[PDB]
Amino acid sequence: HHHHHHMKKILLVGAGDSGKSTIFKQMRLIYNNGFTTEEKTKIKPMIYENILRNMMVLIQATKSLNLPISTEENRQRAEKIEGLEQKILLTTDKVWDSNLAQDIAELWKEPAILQAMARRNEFQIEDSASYYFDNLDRIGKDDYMPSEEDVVRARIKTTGLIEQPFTFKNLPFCMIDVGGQRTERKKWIHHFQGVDSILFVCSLSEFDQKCYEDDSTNRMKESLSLFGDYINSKWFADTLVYLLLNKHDLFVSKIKNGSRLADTFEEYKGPENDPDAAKEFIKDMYKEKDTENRLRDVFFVTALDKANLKERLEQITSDILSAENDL
Ligand code: NA
Ligand code: NA
Repeated sequence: HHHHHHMKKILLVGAGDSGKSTIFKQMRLIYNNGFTTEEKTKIKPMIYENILRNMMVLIQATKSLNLPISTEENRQRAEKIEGLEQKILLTTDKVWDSNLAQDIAELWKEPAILQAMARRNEFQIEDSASYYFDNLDRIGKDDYMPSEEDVVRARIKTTGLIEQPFTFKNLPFCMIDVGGQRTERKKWIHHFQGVDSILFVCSLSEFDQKCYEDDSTNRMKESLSLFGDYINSKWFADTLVYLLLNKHDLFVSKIKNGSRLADTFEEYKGPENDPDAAKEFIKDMYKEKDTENRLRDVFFVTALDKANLKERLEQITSDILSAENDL
């Protein structure tokens, strides 16, 4: 008769800018489940709105920093972009055209904008902002269709259930990213919602960022607090929990470029411009929150590096399998 064989489901858990959605999208690519023409068509205006919002944030940042724009032409261009961004949630019109793409590319050369961008950790700017700005020659074309990498880098909030099944060492698995309202059980693979493992994803690179524009709370301090609450309160039943410290390579660049961990965490006494000492301190802070040692393991990862993510996920799935027969 109709029947199933147990699939080991791995649930992605994390904040909205943890990069957990990057992990899921990379898994889609690893398992030949890439983005269709319809998907790319639908995501295209969202990429436009991402780019417009990032430039708006930079314009506002020059005002906060008291940095005058170099020319009246770029000042009027900035005012135009401000007006269009402020209209985005209040219209159904297509705001993006070739004129706007050219205006944003010109503003990306403005010294006041670039000074704000050098201080981007202080502002609410997407990680992918410079990527999109630097590729505006391609993205601003009338014939533009988002690339694979464009989609991976676009932070789109999950509002339903998505699953990526796969086979590893001849056994079935799937990775889950789920949000929004309750998704009916019939939509799940095997119409089954049980979770064998949790990947708790935290950003390593957020140590020098604020939670919101109008709040002083540090993102990493908040994530440590939330992780502490989660790992000590959940009944995990039979579920294995892994901590993934993501955006590792971005963290490394921040440390190498002079953003000091000690400016956020005064207890960090390690060397300056030393990413390995700094990331070990962060890993230790997370493990300290895990009072009863409920974590199975802790991994550093850069989800945007598909080869690195593959390697770390293979380590995780191998370890899940090794624990299956634990007595
Ligand atoms: Na069977
Ligand atoms: Na069934």
